[PDB]
Amino acid sequence: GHISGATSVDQRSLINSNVGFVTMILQCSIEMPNISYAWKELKEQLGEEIDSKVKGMVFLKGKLGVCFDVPTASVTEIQEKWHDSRRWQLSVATE
Repeated sequence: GHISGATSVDQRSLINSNVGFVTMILQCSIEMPNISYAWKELKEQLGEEIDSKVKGMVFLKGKLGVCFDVPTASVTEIQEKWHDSRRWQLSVATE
């Protein structure tokens, strides 16, 4: 077991990345010919009232994923309010 990698060797201000927004990463084992594929899965597990609370979701490479930005407060909501699934997995940004 190991989990690290949340820091750099550079800083500008006394909140370089600490709070604001953080991107998340979506993985599927199906082609997403539309973006609704991802949204419906989140809306199944976070409850349907999630679409006031995201920014411009964009398509990952392969077309077998998407990514989007949420506020850091809600970044920490989602991964407690998610259970990894039989095809869908969720990931979070490094910064």
